[PDB]
Amino acid sequence: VRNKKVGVIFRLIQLVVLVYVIGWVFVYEKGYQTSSGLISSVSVKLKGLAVTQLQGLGPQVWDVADYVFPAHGDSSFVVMTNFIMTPQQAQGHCAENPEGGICQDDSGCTPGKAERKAQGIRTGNCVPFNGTVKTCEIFGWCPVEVDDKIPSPALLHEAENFTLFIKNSISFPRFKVNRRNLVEEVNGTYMKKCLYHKILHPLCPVFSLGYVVRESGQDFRSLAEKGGVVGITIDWECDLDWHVRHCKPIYQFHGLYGEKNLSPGFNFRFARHFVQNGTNRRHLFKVFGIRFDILVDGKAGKFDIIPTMTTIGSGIGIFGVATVLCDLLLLH
Amino acid sequence: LVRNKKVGVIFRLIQLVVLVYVIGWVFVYEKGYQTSSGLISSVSVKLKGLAVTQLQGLGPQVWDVADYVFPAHGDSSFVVMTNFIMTPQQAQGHCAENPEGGICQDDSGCTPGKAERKAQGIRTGNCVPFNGTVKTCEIFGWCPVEVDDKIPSPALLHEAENFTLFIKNSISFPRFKVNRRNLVEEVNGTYMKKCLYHKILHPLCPVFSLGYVVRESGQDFRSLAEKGGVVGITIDWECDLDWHVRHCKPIYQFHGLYGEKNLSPGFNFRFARHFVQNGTNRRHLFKVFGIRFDILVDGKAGKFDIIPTMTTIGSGIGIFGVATVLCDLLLLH
Amino acid sequence: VRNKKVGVIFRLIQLVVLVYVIGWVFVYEKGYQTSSGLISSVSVKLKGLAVTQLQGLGPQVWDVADYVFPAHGDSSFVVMTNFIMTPQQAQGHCAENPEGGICQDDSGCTPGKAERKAQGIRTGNCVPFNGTVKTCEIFGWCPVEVDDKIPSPALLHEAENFTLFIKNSISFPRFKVNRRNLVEEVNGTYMKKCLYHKILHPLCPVFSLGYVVRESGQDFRSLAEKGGVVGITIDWECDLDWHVRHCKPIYQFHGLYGEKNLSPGFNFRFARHFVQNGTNRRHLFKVFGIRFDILVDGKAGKFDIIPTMTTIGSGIGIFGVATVLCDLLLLH
Ligand SMILES: Nc1ncnc2c1ncn2[C@@H]1O[C@H](COP(=O)(O)OP(=O)(O)OP(=O)(O)O)[C@@H](O)[C@H]1O
Ligand SMILES: Nc1ncnc2c1ncn2[C@@H]1O[C@H](COP(=O)(O)OP(=O)(O)OP(=O)(O)O)[C@@H](O)[C@H]1O
Ligand SMILES: Nc1ncnc2c1ncn2[C@@H]1O[C@H](COP(=O)(O)OP(=O)(O)OP(=O)(O)O)[C@@H](O)[C@H]1O
Ligand SMILES: Nc1cc(C(F)(F)F)cc(C(F)(F)F)c1
Ligand SMILES: [Ca+2]
Ligand SMILES: [Mg+2]
Ligand SMILES: [Mg+2]
Ligand SMILES: [Mg+2]
Repeated sequence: VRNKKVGVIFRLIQLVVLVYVIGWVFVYEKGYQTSSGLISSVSVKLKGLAVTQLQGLGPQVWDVADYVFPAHGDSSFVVMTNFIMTPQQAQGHCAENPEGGICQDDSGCTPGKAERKAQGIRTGNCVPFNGTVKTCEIFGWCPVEVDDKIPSPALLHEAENFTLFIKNSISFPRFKVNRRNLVEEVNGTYMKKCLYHKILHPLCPVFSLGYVVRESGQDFRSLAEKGGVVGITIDWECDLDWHVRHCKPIYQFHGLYGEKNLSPGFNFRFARHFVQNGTNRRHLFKVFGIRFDILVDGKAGKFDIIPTMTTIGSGIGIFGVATVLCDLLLLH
Repeated sequence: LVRNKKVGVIFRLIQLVVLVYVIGWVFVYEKGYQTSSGLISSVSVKLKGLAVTQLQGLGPQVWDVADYVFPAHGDSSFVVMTNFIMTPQQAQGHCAENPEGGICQDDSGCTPGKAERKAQGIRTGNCVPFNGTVKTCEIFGWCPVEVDDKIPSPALLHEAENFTLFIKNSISFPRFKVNRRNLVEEVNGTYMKKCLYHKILHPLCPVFSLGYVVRESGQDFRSLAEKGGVVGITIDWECDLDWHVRHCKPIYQFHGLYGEKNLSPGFNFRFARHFVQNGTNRRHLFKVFGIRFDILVDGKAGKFDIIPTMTTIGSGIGIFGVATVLCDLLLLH
Repeated sequence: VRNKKVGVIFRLIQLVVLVYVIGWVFVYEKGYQTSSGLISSVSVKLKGLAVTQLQGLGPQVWDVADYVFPAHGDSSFVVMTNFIMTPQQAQGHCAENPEGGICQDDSGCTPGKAERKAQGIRTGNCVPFNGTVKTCEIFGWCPVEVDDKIPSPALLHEAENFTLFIKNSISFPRFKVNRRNLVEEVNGTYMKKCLYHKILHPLCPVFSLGYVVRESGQDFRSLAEKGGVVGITIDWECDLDWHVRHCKPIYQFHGLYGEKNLSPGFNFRFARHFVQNGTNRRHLFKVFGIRFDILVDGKAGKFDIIPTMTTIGSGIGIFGVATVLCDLLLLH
């Protein structure tokens, strides 16, 4: 390389490369710290109550143990928003649902079980389901669940006021640091009366379900009418070089949905088996509820000698490479 | 200094090859001009089917969607009932324990307390004969102790290979703010009315046959349902957002998570349905051997961006210079 | 650059760079092995029994299907350690909990529902909860749960003898290799009588809950009194270049806890609905239990030729770069 008093033409390039190395690779990219993931655990608590007046059954009270189907508290929990109830289900021959099939004569139906959407073992006769249409007689739960009529006004429409408390405990084992979403800032008197907000209360662990649904980008009424999916993501990007107080979680609410023309909403059927008058019966509930999925992911970085030395060596190497490259480009 | 005296194309061809490699595998193949991110996915599983099991002494039992589905709400890890051992009318009262726990001919042999390993009840101290042949120790617990020695070889819920499964997978890339569902624009309502998933015939069908899934996982459905098994369905969403969003389609892959059948074969678990009958708190115990289906979704997106393109061009120029210098030094020794 | 009897000054640097390439880059970092992840499935089985004598209810036997709420078997499961029981809950008008509010006269309470911690629809009257304090009349579960007195002696304190058998089946699909925690070493007679230990029995699949809690860094009594979270991480770092017998899992126990002054432990509520004497009743249970979450992650490495050639090429390149750099640094 010719050095006939080139001047600052390459001396400035050297300084620029050095500044870039010491700023972006070392400080910006946090190259002087080792990073590790966390082990996380989420507990959910839904405080609320819903009094639903249902024709033929009277008032029904839904408490924390009622709308919460897991009833133990985990990441993927579902809060009841609407339900279709078919009680007093006993095992006996009965007329099947009109959606399964319509046979005016008993010769039309065949003894056996349907391959698609099996509702029961067909006896072989067609018993009129009502005065208009006739269905085939099958053995199974006698009161069939007719989901054709879905309640337009949400029965558990108060779910937008059911307070959701999320206790997220994370632990970095590489540095042996255990933290919880209940930061030192948050305390008892705060949790006595507080609601989470993006800017007002960014650390409140009490998330209003309505507020969460609104932040996810969905209307609470239309979603509760049929069902939906909301994902709460808890990030724990922190720097352990500072005090532990400066580490705070970040909550982000996403809405997982799709086209409302094909299978709109989230619905599932469950049963409550019991024994009444010496007979084994059950109450079938087809519930459309919102599925809240909690995903916690974070990373902690602490100062370490080996990564710092490795980054310094790589920076010196790339500085030399860039100097040689710029010299060759200037000299062509 | 590098000697340059009519070297020829010996190094020019090397430079051209390096430039092609930079503009190719580095840029086009590895998608160096696109930024990538993961998705937030949620799975909803719905089982459609019904099983009529004729049990001696209990009559016909109808297992519907709310019966074989134990979570009953829909989770990535869900178990479908395939066989069960039923013990009804369990009430709290002193009774003879299981012969597997312990055999004592005389009451002095048993000691009052609780067994340290595989505890079945608080030992009363007396040995009440479980039957005419063997004598077990009296313990205070559920009087009809469950005897799982005889597992039904013909699967009670053997019709599980025809039960349909609908999986609704909702993914969302927040970096690009794009939401997608496994129900692609191609899959329509009339299609979903009558459809079964297949590898080549129906690669986008969201309706899976449990028997077909078990066959694709690499296991026989009968032997699995007899004792239990684990099937993992992986949903991939590798897509490129540079094209139209319609071209983004999920990929379903089935795996069988099994082990040596000589030590603890299958998946079994005991659950109890409690109730009140005749003013007494009783329960029905079920030891169910079922298939555990674990739904795992993993995917990544890609969208054009300026900064990745610039840094890839920079790295390409940097390595093109280094490779040229290295080839020149190797040629000149 | 200048090459005139430079000596071994740069030859030693070249040799060191070559050793670094053929060593840490190739041997240590497994540059000749491609890596693949696994699909995992955890199955838990609890064995044990604990009779909890409760005043007014008699002996209560708790079996595997009782304290294990995820009876279907799940990685994230809760084991009942203490419970507050309120039996025979029927829907009707009753006095609310004194924690909600105290109104001496009926005019003090207002008809409707509470916004925070709703216990029931207020009827507008104040019926005395007892002889001392007076609360507002609400419609709901008549036996309101009074969780003020938490039993200091843990009812299910025998949870430290509840043997936990974990079956973790993993599969690497890229290499199509299936593995299970029941390794070839662990035989039937071994599983007949063994307890897991860090050094003594590092392969026994029977984990004692008390031992796990002790290894997590928490006392079992104080934790079971109010609840806790213990996470079991099962790693499967293996090298498929050797025989599959050498691949053994690694179990680690972490304790995910926080400040005990604000929301201590893990607690939830559930109910058992039934029909007695023609009336729909339930038994409410507020359970303080330990939450066990099983997280499984691993990596399998198999010899491949493409990563080997890539690492060889990168090593030759960085060796040439380091040679040029050291020569330029020596010649200034
Ligand atoms: N497991 C399944 N097997 C086959 N088809 C299914 C299954 N689950 C859903 N479907 C079909 O997809 C439609 C929409 O699915 P979705 O989960 O929204 O149920 P739905 O509309 O409430 O109907 P249903 O009450 O019959 O479950 C169903 O009406 C049915 O035609
Ligand atoms: N938590 C546990 N503590 C001790 N032994 C256990 C535990 N879980 C399973 N085992 C033992 O593992 C072996 C196989 O259990 P597996 O569940 O595969 O079969 P099983 O016949 O259903 O067992 P069991 O009748 O004891 O429930 C048996 O010896 C069983 O006692
Ligand atoms: N979803 C929620 N909405 C409002 N406050 C809540 C919620 N979950 C918990 N809290 C409050 O957090 C504090 C401690 O919560 P924790 O989960 O330990 O319940 P707790 O102390 O057993 O009380 P409770 O029996 O009322 O649930 C209490 O003040 C409690 O009322
Ligand atoms: N085994 C298990 C359990 C849950 C839970 F229901 F127990 F929380 C969730 C999951 C998830 F799908 F999230 F991975 C897995
Ligand atoms: Ca009952
Ligand atoms: Mg329908
Ligand atoms: Mg047994
Ligand atoms: Mg309270």
